[PDB]
Amino acid sequence: IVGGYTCGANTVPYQVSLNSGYHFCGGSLINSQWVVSAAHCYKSGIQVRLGEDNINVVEGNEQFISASKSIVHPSYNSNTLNNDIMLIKLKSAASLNSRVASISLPTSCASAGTQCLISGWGNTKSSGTSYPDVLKCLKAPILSDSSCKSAYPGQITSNMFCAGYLEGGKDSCQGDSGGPVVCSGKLQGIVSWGSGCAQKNKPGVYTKVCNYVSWIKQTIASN
Ligand SMILES: [Ca+2]
Repeated sequence: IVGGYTCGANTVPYQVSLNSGYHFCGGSLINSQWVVSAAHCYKSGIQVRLGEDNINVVEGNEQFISASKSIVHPSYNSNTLNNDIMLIKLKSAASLNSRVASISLPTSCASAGTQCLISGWGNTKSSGTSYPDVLKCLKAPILSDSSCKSAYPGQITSNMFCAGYLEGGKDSCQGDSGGPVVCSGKLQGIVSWGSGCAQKNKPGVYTKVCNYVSWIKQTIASN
């Protein structure tokens, strides 16, 4: 997260860290046994880390649970990043409390202008590299589809939306991918891609979760 603020420990209780010996992507807990992330974060041997603030220090509220199965969307295209979404089943159910909690799925798509919360452990610089150990947060609005398509000609599908600031300076970045975009208490987006981080006229692009609710529910019900 570039241009954000320190969330505060366990103030984003649905945020997860995907760990393969190190943090490599975020995700969101949608019920006691299932996480949603980005398909481009797929790899074998994932351990899901819940209840994290500092990812390098054991602070007392963590739950570390291995994945038993990963399901990448059937129509994911790694070249265009269309359908950049993936489900992960935990080997055992997480214990839900105030600091580890699920985020609701949307019943409606959010409109441009809605303010959302984006969070992650990704790079905090637009030029250079500095990775934080504690969770960072950014408040940002959904941009109009016209502005998004103007920023990224020929690249935006109906399964994506832009959020952030055309002036730049505030954005998601590498290492935030897979993490949540939450608006009015519902999961509306997944951190997917962009051209650099926090550059003028290049906002972040996010998977549009409301298009996938039926697939998520049907997949969870039968796996
Ligand atoms: Ca920790």
